[PDB]
Amino acid sequence: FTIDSARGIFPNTLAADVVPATIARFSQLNAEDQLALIWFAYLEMGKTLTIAAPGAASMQLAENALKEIQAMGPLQQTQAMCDLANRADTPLCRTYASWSPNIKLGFWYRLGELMEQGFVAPIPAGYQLSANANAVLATIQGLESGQQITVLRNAVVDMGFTGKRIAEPVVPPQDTASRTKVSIEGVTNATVLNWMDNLNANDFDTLIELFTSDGALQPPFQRPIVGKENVLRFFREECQNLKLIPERGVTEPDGFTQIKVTGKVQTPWFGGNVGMNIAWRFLLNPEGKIFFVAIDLLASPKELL
Ligand SMILES: CC1=C(/C=C/C(C)=C/C=C/C(C)=C/C=C/C=C(C)/C=C/C=C(C)/C=C/C2=C(C)C(=O)CCC2(C)C)C(C)(C)CCC1
Ligand SMILES: N[C@@H](Cc1c[nH]c[nH+]1)C(=O)O
Ligand SMILES: [Cl-]
Repeated sequence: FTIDSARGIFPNTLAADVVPATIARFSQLNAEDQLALIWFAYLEMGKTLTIAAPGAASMQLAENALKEIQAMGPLQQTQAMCDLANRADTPLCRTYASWSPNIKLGFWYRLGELMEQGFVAPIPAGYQLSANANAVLATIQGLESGQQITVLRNAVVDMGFTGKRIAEPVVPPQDTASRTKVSIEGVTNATVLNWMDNLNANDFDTLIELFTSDGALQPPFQRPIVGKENVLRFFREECQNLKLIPERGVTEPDGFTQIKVTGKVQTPWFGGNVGMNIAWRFLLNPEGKIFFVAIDLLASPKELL
């Protein structure tokens, strides 16, 4: 067993690989087309999906960069936003690259508000997308909401130029007395239940003790994150205030055990308004420690167990 071979457990699991496909197509576009396409997607999605305000700490961390753009003339504002999309080497692009996903998302949330209000240079009136860009937007608009928000997040994360790391403060774990316990049809495995419950409580120090020293976590469409230091950093930087709603699973006992669970996850960016269809694929060692866990965004609800 290696981490890279563990990636192959439960090969029937059909991931929503239209998400990375669509990001690859998006990545080819002209920068002005990239910005305009996301503006159109975001405006249309906002007719039915309510996005949460960025956290106060996040907005403080992004404040100096946002102020710099706000002080620019309109041509320079457009150029700064194009620099980010083009992954140009500029001071702003390097600052942006140092930020956690949530800080990048909050930065663009604020620019979108300012563009709507007309205080930052908007997408030009009457703007027409390129041939390739129109088709990329059509693909996004045909996706389930959970896939759409994953495309937007990955587009945002990929901008800027790459190192110092800036992230939001780590919230205290949920008080013991108020914590929920999940139930999973077919799965009583204590490691899997404790995984779900500790993540739901933001209890990352308890969560990390479930792993082997060489264990890995593979987020959707990302390479495995290997070892307790890197996995705990990922938890603290990117995994706060999720709600995991596992539904059902299957347990296949080497003394190792493979377990697959399907259900839904909510991000604090959308709360109950977007339920992403998710699989968890666990490979546990004989002592019950996590050697490998993958989290997959599923192609459709038809992929739930
Ligand atoms: C750019 C841009 C603009 C603004 C864009 C904005 C503002 C977009 C905002 C998008 C947002 C806010 C998206 C949020 C997505 C969040 C997601 C998709 C979260 C998924 C999390 C998952 C699936 C976690 C699962 C996990 C589980 C379950 C585990 O068990 C272990 C941990 C982990 C793996 C993490 C404007 C309009 C100005 C136009 C110009 C360009
Ligand atoms: N950073 C943690 C590491 C840890 C080990 N187990 C749980 N957490 C600590 O200071 O203790
Ligand atoms: Cl999130």
